[PDB]
Amino acid sequence: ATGVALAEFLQQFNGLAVFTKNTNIRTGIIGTNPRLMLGKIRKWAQDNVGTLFSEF
Amino acid sequence: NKQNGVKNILITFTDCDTQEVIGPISHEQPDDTLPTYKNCAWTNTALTNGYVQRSASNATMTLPVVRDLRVPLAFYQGCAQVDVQVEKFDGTVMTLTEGAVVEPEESDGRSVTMNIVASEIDELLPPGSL
Amino acid sequence: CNKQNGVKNILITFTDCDTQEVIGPISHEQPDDTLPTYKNCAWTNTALTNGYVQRSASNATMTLPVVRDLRVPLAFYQGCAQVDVQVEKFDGTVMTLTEGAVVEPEESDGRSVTMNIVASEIDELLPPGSL
Amino acid sequence: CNKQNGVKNILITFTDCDTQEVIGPISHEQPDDTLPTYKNCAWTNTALTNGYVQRSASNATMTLPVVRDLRVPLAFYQGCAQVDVQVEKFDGTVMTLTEGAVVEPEESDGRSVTMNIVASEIDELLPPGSL
Amino acid sequence: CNKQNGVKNILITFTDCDTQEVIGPISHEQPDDTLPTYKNCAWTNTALTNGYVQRSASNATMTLPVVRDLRVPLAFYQGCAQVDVQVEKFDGTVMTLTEGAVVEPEESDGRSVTMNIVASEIDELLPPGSL
Amino acid sequence: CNKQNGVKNILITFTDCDTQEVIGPISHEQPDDTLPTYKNCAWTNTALTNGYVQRSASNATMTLPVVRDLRVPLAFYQGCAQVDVQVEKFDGTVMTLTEGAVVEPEESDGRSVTMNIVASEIDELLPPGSL
Amino acid sequence: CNKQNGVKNILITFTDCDTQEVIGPISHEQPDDTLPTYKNCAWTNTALTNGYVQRSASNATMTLPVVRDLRVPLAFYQGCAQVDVQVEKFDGTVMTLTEGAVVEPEESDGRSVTMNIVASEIDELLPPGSL
Amino acid sequence: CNKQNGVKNILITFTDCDTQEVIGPISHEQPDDTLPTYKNCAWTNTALTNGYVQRSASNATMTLPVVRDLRVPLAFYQGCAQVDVQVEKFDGTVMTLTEGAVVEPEESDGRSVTMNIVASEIDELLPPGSL
Amino acid sequence: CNKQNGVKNILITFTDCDTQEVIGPISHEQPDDTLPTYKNCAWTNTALTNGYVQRSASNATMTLPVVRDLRVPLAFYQGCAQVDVQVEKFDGTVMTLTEGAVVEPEESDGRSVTMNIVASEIDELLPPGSL
Amino acid sequence: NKQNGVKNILITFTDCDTQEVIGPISHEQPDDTLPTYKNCAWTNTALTNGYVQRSASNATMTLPVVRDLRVPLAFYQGCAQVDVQVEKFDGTVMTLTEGAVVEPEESDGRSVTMNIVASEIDELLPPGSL
Amino acid sequence: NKQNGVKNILITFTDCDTQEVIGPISHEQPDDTLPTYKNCAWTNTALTNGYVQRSASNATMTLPVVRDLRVPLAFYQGCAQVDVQVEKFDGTVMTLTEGAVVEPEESDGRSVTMNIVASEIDELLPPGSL
Repeated sequence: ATGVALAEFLQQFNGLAVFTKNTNIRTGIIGTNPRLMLGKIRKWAQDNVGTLFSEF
Repeated sequence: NKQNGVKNILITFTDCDTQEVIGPISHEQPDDTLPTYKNCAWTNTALTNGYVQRSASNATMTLPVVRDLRVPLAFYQGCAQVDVQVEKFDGTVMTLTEGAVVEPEESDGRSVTMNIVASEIDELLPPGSL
Repeated sequence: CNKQNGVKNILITFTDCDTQEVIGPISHEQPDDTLPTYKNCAWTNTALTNGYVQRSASNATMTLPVVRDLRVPLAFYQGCAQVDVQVEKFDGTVMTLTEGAVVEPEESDGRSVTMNIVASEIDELLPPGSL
Repeated sequence: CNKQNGVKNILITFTDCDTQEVIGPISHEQPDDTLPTYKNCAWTNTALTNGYVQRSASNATMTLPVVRDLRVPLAFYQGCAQVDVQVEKFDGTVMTLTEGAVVEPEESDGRSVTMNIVASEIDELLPPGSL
Repeated sequence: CNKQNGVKNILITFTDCDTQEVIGPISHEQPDDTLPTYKNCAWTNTALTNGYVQRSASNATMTLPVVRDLRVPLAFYQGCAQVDVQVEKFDGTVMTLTEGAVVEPEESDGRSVTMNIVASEIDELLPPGSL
Repeated sequence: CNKQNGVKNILITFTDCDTQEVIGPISHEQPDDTLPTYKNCAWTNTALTNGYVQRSASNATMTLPVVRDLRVPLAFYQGCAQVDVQVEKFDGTVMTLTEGAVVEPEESDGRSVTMNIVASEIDELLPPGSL
Repeated sequence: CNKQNGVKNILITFTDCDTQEVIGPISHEQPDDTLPTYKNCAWTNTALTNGYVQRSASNATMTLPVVRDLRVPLAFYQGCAQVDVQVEKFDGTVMTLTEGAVVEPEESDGRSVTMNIVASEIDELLPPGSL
Repeated sequence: CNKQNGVKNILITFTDCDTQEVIGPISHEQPDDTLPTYKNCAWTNTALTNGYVQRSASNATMTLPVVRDLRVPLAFYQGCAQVDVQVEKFDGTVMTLTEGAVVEPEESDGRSVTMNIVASEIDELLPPGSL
Repeated sequence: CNKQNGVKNILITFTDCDTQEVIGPISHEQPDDTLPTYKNCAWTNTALTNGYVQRSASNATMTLPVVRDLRVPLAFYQGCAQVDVQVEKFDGTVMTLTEGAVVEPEESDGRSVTMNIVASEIDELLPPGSL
Repeated sequence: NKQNGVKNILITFTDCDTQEVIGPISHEQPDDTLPTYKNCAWTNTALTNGYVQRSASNATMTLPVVRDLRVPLAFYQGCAQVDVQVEKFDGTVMTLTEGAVVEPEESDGRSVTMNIVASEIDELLPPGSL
Repeated sequence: NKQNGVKNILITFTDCDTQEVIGPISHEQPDDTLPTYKNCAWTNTALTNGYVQRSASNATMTLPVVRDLRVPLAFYQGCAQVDVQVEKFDGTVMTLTEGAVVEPEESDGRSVTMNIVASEIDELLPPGSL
């Protein structure tokens, strides 16, 4: 169930513009960079404490 | 990195009536005032003999941004839920989800100050912690 | 140049509440560099506990500092008549307001009047390219 | 030049209520560059929810900073007398106020006074060409 | 010149309310460029709806900043004694106040004091040429 | 030389209310150019209608900005100890205060402390030549 | 090396309220030129009639602006954890505080945080030479 | 020829706003080698953040140092009259101004005056061959 | 060649942002010995404490003194147009700027105009051989 | 050595949007002005009767150099970190790390006057000390 | 003797962190300007009608001296106490102890200008006084 739910949450990055280590996001683009993705994934994991994961 | 400032601001708009999602669109800082944070979801109060009363409260964010001309101005003044994501220069990332604008101000149509409220705001704490 | 912040045209239409006399739309000019300030959200929110927010009904307001026209009585700018304001910015944005009412008239010196206009809703034009 | 903001003439007439003696209309001089300030509309609005406006009766006020006349007692400028003030601007507009009263007299130094004059209505003259 | 704004003489007479000892009149000098400030009209007015005014009794007050005399105790300048203050301006105006009282004393540094004197009525000399 | 406005000596005697330990009189210094401010008249007046005044009892307060001594705890300057202040000005005036008590402690940075002393009465020595 | 005002060491120990994890004591640094501000006497006084004072129980507060450490979450600086702060000034004074709580978390920009620390008692080390 | 920076003619017409009397256009002479300066764009921008500008309405100023004529009162050059300037340069460029006003009169010795002229707009003639 | 600080070519393109035309790119000439001064870093820093820097967003400015072209109106050089400037130095460096905007126009004598161009970013060419 | 002036100047550029390290490259003086130092990281302030208020501040360094034609000008105006090291003719060597340019000024593309801020500046103090 | 100038300048350093005493080391002027003094410890202020408000103040000292290569530059810029004594050519001796540089200024590593503030400054007043 946790794998299926994580696949649900991560589906939003399909086709999304990604700006890698080289530079950052300019103005008006709908892209993202690995740090923001990691932060959002951490937020999603934290919000599911008590139903899927342990405390931490 | 000894450089205080923001590098990217991402906002996602969710209209409260039509349930349409737009974003995450990068945004632009209007002036020299940086976004201001408050993570502790409890508001304390001074009492006597050093005691303190802990009352439940909300996590806020004062985020001044430049509006995007492809987004209606009403979205920045409480007509849509916001999913804000701000990354500082020193690697810190503030993540906010399911926010709301509480006290909209009379804006001139270019720069808007967003008083956002969420249950809790995440911190990324660039490597090396505790 | 879509990089300029400011107003280009300001049209105001005065309607008398009693005689139903329509005057306008008369173009106007700014008294100083202070731009009109806007609020297109009809709901005023309030901070509550743990991210919850209370939605309460409110108005789409507009603060409009303009120079009065010598052909229109000053009382028309201070709540004795209806106003239908339409402001066009330099980048193509157009805010349309109809059936507004000046709620809090302020002491004016006969040249520059700051109008606090309250209406049911305000329409935005969003120069081409939306969402 | 028609493009001129200022005051050309200021006339004030004092009518003591106790003895019914009329003094004036004497001419007066400004103490500084602050122009007289008006509020003509006799109704005050209040903001309600979703475009509604509560309309209630109020006054027509006027703020008049001038220099006192050395032949007139200072008490006449601080609410012990009925004032009949009439002000003409450089652009031709004339403000006429009759049967006015000073409401909140602040203390003055004996040369420059500021009147908060209240009246039922104030008349606008609107130099030729109107509506 | 006949065109000058400023004070020329300030006399204050102190009467002790306990032992009935009278001191003065003693000339005083300004501590700064701020002139004594007057309110002569004994009635106060309150704005009402549509031009009406409510008249109620009030006081004739004065604000008087002076340099205290080193021969007079500081307590006499802060409401523990009667004051019979009298001020003459350069243009000929003379304001007379008798049996006054200091209402709200303030923390003085020991040299300059600011009196807020409240009395029943203030008399004006109104230099020759009146009404 | 006379005609100089400033403080010459400040003597403070501490008497803790817990252990009844007496320290002083220790001399002190000003932290900046602000001078101590005084209020000797033990009664406070309040304005009533038409000249009348209501006389009520109050204190003889005192504001004393000083530099704390490094041999005295900071808590002694913030209401944990009685103070017996005695300030002599350059012009010979001596204000003696006994059995004082700081009433409104304010956070201090560890060098400069502003003390709001309140006492039953303040004595003034009034340099020679009186009344 | 006296005659200098400022802090030399700032030590803060964080104790989590729900996990009970102890972190520190970590040294911190000022964000600007404003020095930490203290208040030792744990009783707040008040003014009464004729020099009487009412002693009401209060706290020994301490205002402390510091630059947050990047290894500690920002929420720890805004009231989600206890603090055991200890500050040493350049003149040898040391303020020791245990079991402190931040009362009014003010919004911070992510680098500089202003603490309003409240604790039962603050102890002064009082460099050698006392009373 | 062609490459010659300098003024060839300066015509000034004086109109008295009180009596509507017209004097001019009288040719004038430069006092030194400092040329008159211009500002044609009626909008004054302002540097906002990251390529944005704040277009607000403003004037089309003109600084014109000229030699006084002995047949025209000095007050006519210091704001007591309406000036219509028209300057032609050596290369054919003609600057036309109408209904200007001297905004900031600077003290002059009676022969050389500098005028800060403000007008709604200024016309440029652009010698033949343009765009 | 290298080791020759100067400017070789300056090209400006004018687009009137009222009626949407285009003029240029037109070569221009330097008025004096002063060279254009540049600022490519779109972020303006500030000195915080302990070696900290507050990066605040700003513009990429450009100061360009040029001799105006007699075929182009002067108002185009003072903010009533959009400029696409492009400059090449003697050492091969090329600065390209598009959608410029003059922010603070000053008085000009009609031949030499000092621009203050502001754009979101300025391009650099780095003559061959980099890093 | 009874001579005042700089002998070698070395700057290392570290980008902030890409983290590319360039240097340490040598540079040359643009004019007769010498690089100017301030080492004491505490700014004092006059108070009443000899007391002084020691407030935290920075160790600054003003450094005019001729920009290298192989480096973008933006790197000289605060869009990057600088690792500056200056050596004088008398043996003194000043070392600076993690520095940033505070107030960039409008430069002509040849001479840039850096206003560099840093936490601390280290002095080499040619042999023979105290 | 009628010769305006300094003959001896002695400075004693005392570090603000290690409490290490250095000096008194003689010094030399960098240029033709002389030290400027303010002995009176009270500052007057103009009031109305010939009155003056005496407020407590400091005794200042402006001392331009050549940096000594055996002493760190930070000791000349407020990181250490100074005990300065200056003797003029006419016998006047100014003694200042337990000073503190208040407004450090950017220096080139050779010449520094001290702004010294102390509680009092002594004067020796060559023989024959009052």
